[PDB]
Amino acid sequence: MDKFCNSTFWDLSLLESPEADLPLCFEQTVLVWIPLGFLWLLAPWQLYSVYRSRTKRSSITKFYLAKQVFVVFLLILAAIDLSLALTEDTGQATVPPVRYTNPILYLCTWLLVLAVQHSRQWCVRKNSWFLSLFWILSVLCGVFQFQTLIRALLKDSKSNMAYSYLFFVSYGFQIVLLILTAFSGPSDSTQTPSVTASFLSSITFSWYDRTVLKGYKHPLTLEDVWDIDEGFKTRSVTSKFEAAMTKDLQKARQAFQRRLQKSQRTKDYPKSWLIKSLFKTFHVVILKSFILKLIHDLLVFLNPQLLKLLIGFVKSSNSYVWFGYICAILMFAVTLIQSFCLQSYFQHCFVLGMCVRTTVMSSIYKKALTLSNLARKQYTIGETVNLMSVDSQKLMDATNYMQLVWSSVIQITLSIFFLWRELGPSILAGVGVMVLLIPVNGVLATKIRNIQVQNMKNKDKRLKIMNEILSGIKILKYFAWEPSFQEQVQGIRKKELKNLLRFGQLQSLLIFILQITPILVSVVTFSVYVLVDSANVLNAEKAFTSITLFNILRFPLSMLPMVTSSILQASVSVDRLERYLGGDDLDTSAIRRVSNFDKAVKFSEASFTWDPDLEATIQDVNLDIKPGQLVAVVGTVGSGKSSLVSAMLGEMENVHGHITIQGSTAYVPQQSWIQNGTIKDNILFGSEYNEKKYQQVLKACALLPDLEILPGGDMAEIGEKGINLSGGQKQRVSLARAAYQDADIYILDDPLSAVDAHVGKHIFNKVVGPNGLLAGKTRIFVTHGIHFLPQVDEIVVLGKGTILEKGSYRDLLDKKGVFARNWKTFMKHVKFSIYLKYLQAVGWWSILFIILFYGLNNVAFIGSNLWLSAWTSDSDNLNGTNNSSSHRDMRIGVFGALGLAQGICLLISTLWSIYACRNASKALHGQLLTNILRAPMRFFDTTPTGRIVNRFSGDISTVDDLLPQTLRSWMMCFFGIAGTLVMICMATPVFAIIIIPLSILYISVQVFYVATSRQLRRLDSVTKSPIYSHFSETVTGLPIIRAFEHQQRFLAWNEKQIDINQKCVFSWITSNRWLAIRLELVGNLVVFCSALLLVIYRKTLTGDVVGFVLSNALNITQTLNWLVRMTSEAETNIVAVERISEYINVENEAPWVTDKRPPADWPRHGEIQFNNYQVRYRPELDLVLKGITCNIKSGEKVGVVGRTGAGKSSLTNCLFRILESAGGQIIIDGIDVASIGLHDLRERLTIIPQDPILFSGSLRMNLDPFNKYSDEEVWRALELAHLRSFVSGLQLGLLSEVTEGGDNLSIGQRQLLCLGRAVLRKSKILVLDEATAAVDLETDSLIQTTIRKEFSQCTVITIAHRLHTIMDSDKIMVLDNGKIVEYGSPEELLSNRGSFYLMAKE
Ligand SMILES: CC(C)CCC[C@@H](C)[C@H]1CC[C@H]2[C@@H]3CC=C4C[C@@H](OC(=O)CCC(=O)O)CC[C@]4(C)[C@H]3CC[C@]12C
Ligand SMILES: CCCN(CCC)S(=O)(=O)c1ccc(C(=O)O)cc1
Ligand SMILES: CCCN(CCC)S(=O)(=O)c1ccc(C(=O)O)cc1
Repeated sequence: MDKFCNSTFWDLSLLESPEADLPLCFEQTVLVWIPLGFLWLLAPWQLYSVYRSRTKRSSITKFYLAKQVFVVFLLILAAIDLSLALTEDTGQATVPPVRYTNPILYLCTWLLVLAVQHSRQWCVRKNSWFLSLFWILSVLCGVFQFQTLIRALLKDSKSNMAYSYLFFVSYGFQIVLLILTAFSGPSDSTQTPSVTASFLSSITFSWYDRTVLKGYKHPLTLEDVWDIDEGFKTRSVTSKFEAAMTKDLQKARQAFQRRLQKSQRTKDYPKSWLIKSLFKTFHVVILKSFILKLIHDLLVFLNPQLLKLLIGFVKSSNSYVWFGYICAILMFAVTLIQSFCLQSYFQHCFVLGMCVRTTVMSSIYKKALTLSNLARKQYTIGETVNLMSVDSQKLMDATNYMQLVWSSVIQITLSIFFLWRELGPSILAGVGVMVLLIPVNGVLATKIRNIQVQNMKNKDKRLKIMNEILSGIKILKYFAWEPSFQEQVQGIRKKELKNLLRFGQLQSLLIFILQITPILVSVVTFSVYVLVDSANVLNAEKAFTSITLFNILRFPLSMLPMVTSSILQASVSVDRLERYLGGDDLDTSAIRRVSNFDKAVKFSEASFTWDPDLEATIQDVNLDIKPGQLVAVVGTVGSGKSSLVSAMLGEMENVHGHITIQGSTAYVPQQSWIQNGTIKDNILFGSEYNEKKYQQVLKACALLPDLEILPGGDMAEIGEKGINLSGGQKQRVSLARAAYQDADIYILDDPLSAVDAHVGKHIFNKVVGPNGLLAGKTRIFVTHGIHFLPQVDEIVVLGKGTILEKGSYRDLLDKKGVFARNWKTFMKHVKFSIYLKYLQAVGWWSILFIILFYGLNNVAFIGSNLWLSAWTSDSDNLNGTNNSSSHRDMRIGVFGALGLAQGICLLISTLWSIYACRNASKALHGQLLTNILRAPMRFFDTTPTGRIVNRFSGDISTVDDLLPQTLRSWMMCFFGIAGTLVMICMATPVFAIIIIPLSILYISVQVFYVATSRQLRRLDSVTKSPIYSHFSETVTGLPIIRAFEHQQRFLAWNEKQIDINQKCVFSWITSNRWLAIRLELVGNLVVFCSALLLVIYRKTLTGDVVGFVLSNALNITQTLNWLVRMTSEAETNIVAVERISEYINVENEAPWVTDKRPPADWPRHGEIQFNNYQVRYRPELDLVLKGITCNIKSGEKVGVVGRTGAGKSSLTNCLFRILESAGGQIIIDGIDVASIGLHDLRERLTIIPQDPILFSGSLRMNLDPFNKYSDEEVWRALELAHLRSFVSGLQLGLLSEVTEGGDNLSIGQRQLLCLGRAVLRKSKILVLDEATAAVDLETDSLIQTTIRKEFSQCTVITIAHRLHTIMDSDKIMVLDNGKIVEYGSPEELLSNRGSFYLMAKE
């Protein structure tokens, strides 16, 4: 052990000296076999694994050649070393055996290295963990020999120069080899760099650099985010989940069947298989993350020990200089290793969470396409979309939290043990305090969650009322109702503000508890430890290692209740998900899709039922249809024709009797379903584009005139936003899609509901007629009209869920029996300006005082640490300072006082912040709501309603929820950083200089991160939204998809969308880890520079200063990273204030009241005069009304029907001053609208909208929200509207609840209510507007009679497009191209040489 080197093996005497150097024998002994030992103990395994499983990949690039060249240079160097050693035999007496046995080992090990490097070419990771770790170990274990040789040669020791020079060259080449191994290999551009990067890069996430640079120069486009590897793509993980889930689902299903049969001898579903299956399918990543976290946790408790060693070294005045530096270097190395481990664990955990969300969403979709009818009925579209949107996120969060709920326990236990070893059994006081603080955290978390749910509900109701307000802003501005509809939502917002303030107070309390736990624990533990006994003393090692352990334990202590609460929530979410997935699949035994048969349709005594709990809807049926034969099944309402079609599709359950169907089928229902996108893609429906067939199906249907009518043309847009296509157009496009799909059989279910006579007849003749495009294709038609009955070739009559007889129209006219009576019954007819705006909303005094009080908190904290330093120092002297109860009591009291001052200052800061942010949100929403209203109608016409609704929902929610927390967190992080830096610089002022470059470095990283992160965030928001929406689109129209047999196409599309979102979210996760590695390196650099400065100045500052400098420099590693992430979040969610301020500054119309007031009756019950008028719908675009002048007398029923131009509809808009009059004005009995107010004039003028809309709520304020009319007057008003009967049958009174939809307040009721409102307005000027011919004639007759009998004395306008109801007008006005050429009564109009206008009487 010593004879083989001819030198001293171990000698601690050299170490125990100011200039210490390790013995050369041990140095060439152990520091040489350690890297070679690591290499030779694993090289066979790596070589075998690579050579056994390998492809034919092989290339020779610059890197492979360079690494091989340098390794053979190492080979040559070891060879010449051996040559020199053997030659020196005659130089000396007997060379030591080491001098000539090391070169042989180096030769063999470099041959092994050459083989390893060559073998790596087969694999895909060129520089894997083995080689990089070997190089790192070699460099680290050789730096000792390098320094020893250089130190020996330094002191003029001219001995064996050649060997030293050769070792220097070999070490330099090893350094360059490690440098090369760090670099990522050249890329094949067929895989994402995450899988082809070198081990050091994959550890340090430097392979992301390119993307970040790509984000800084130009905005990131969805094509610039690298794809994910095939491991995480939704198809692969979903297949793995299904494989590992089928067995568990079968076991749970059999157990559920056994339980049900035992109970019987709906709330029970096969459960407790989702968690088992997910764990079984992800156990590998679960284990990798668990081991990585365990290593990091065992590695996080080395920093306090190193700090204790450093304090002990500085305290001793005879300590060796060569120490201390070793402690600082070790602290840097441990922090680096721990940061690498932690970030890799985070990447593993987050990617596992994202994969869990992917597999759950994809399994949801795959189940939605085969769910049985009953299970589909048990849910709803909104609820199921919410399930996929929310429960999957809950499961992802639970996955992220499960790997941490155990690491927190390990960290707490180890930290408790180490605190015990430091401070004796007196840490139980700290244990008690910080355990009593845990149920408080749990309770606060639960209360916060409940208040958040209540806030969500209130925000939903506010969104609903806001959307209703914005949809019908037209009539709202017409009737001058803005103050009332503003006050209602103002009250709702006040209630939401109260709830939000409560939530903010609870969050502030929770964060105050988290921030004050370490201070309270420190005070209590130190006080109890000193007071419990006089023997034990508090020195700088115990106190500051204990503070470091308290800081280590603060987070996992406060992250237990949150994780627990989230786990108990995900429990219910998992139960819901596995209740959905466990529902049985739909049955296909009855409906057999036989490949080849006769007539393609056979009803083998089928008996289908909507619900087994009820009587069979249809039973004992028998019908066969020849191929190519049109069948028009008809019957009474509710007979079961729609039920018959559903049974044909197989969307219903049956008791007995199978149905045999052959060939492909197409189907169109009465309720047409339209996907999001283009009309073209709707028509193709995933089939190949064919211009000929496309043109044919446009010609066959009525779509070309509609397409030319459409604004966007063939592409245009439809769905979601769309253009609000009419029902007839939807039916037409669905019929066209069915025709294009060219199936063998067609199932038409009332596709001509909102279709006129001639157009529907043409469509039938050209599509489903004898000469239609589907002559060779059989069709089963459901119809209600009689025009198409003569064209049927096989008509079946359906009654009470049972067919009666078959036949054709010839049978109809021949039998004169059942068919005759049936037919007879049938036809009977950013920049700082935005931050300034938000802060000004907050209030400058409030932010000034918040900043001042947080600064006072940090000053108190620095004072507390200085006092602890002095308290620990007083033990070293022991020259009368101690051994007195007064001194110890004063120390304890002042320490407690400083802790209390810090606590109350921080609490005052946070409470003031909460109140200021609440006030700011209130003011911002008030301003935005006030200014959106009273805005001119042009702004509403241009901007879509969805845009303003999103501005009121999402941006206001951001401003009220995520902006205060982000700004407070930024201030917290920044003042933590400033306190720590000004407390490190208080000991060694030289450190101030190192702030100059470090900050610059930090700044650089931040900039790059921001310039990418924003974009990634945006990309996520752009791609997450479609998935959910598509799910709705594929779950509302499930019968259509099942009929067309296009299931796999929809499944593939959903998988594609999931992958497109997955790549964005994965790139975001990696960007977070990239920034975290960089900034944890910056914080670690801060702690290492501080430790080096403390060691250098060890002869000036005592050990207590080292303790309180390092114990806080160790806490800065994460604060920098979180400061940058909070800066990025503040930049991301400040755009809400930007948009709100953009919408506040919108233009406003004429003011409410312009000083001058009208008399008691502004209309003066008299005439009106139109002077020279020059008015356009929007300014300087195109004048509409030009060169018109007229005078309408009192009580005149003046009607105007000009032409098809917009000039017909302009007058009303010009009568309420909605359109500003550029030329002339309007005189009404000497009263000019120009020189008078606006809202007062609109309030006392009436108008019937052409498209009236309803306001949600009651019926009293939907009629008169101002409540300025007595209930008797309102009742009389409905009495002339004869709506008294409807409300009397409904909830009696004026305050009956009303809502949208046809359930309540049907179209006739709506028209009656509008007429009543108009007649009770009681203004002498009446303006009408009619645009729809679908209104019932009785309603028109009654409103005309009541107008003529009540409003005859009042002037009326009657803007009516129809001609058959205007001859009764007293006067008729005609306006052409914006000009009037005639004036007089209808008799005078027809007196002009005979029908000179409105000639067309039909
Ligand atoms: C992305 C989601 C998970 C939001 C995460 C919130 C964190 C980014 C915020 C919330 C609480 C903040 C922490 C709360 C307390 C502090 C104490 C601070 O150290 C001190 O100030 C000493 C204690 C004292 O001053 O009394 C270091 C920053 C830190 C960890 C803050 C860093 C940023 C945190 C973790
Ligand atoms: C929602 C997860 C909660 N966590 C558990 C992770 C295993 S977490 O520890 O608090 C954390 C850490 C780091 C980041 C980040 O870098 O964005 C986010 C969250
Ligand atoms: C949400 C905050 C996340 N951080 C805490 C900052 C105070 S963190 O630095 O990223 C971190 C650190 C350590 C552990 C662990 O030990 O499990 C987890 C997360």
